[PDB]
Amino acid sequence: GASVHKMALLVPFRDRFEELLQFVPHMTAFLKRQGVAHHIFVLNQVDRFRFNRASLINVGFQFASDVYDYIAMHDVDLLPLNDNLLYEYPSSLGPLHIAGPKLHPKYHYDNFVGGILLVRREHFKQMNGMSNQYWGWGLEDDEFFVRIRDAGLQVTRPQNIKTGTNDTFSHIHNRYHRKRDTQKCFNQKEMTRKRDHKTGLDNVKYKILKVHEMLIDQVPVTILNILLDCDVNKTPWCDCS
Ligand SMILES: O=c1ccn([C@@H]2O[C@H](COP(=O)(O)OP(=O)(O)O)[C@@H](O)[C@H]2O)c(=O)[nH]1
Ligand SMILES: [Mn+2]
Repeated sequence: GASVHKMALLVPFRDRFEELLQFVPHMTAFLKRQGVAHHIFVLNQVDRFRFNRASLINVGFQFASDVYDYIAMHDVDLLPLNDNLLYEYPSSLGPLHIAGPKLHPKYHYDNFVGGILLVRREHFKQMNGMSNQYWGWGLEDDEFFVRIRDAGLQVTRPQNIKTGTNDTFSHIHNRYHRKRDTQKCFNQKEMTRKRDHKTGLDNVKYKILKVHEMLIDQVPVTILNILLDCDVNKTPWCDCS
């Protein structure tokens, strides 16, 4: 009756249904080939504020059952094309970053931890998850990198991968079709550039309005409809309208 690690695949989501239909069969087959037990949670942001990838991931982490002993923060549009990218339980060193800057098609800087990042449950809890202050594109992953170093942890990446930035992942994301929300308002630039010791997993404010059970060509996926709250006295750049 051997125990096996189980991965909660946490997919930040808003208006990406076409991407989702490609994601689910691709990831299900890819993970089955390497024997990784897992479940996909689509973290569907249904408030009207700007997209907040990091807070959705905090909510996903809270919701997912304790049976999942590690999470994969996973963009819905970024699909691994190399079976040697192992989505395995991370070591004691810290998070396992699958979409490394030598492998990612777009981002190539040393401490990039975006795209696909696998974290043990206990490490994520020790770090108080991710900051809640990042509304709109950018920076939430870089702040989480500092959280990793501040916890005395390190990032590990796949070794001896022979593919490179052109052929390790498919990133089907056209910048005019899916526009990156890079607006700034109020003092967003100056506030989001600073390390956030005040927010995270323990104080993300939200309601899950509905949980949907979906099957896509027989593959079960959970949809969380997440209503994020924004405190405009703290982060008014949740809405630049
Ligand atoms: O309006 C949005 C913005 C982003 N995302 C999710 O957030 C991920 C990261 O965003 P993006 O693709 O814009 O980042 P980049 O391609 O710059 O890494 C996407 O793949 C989606 O999973 C989404 O679902 N809706
Ligand atoms: Mn993308």
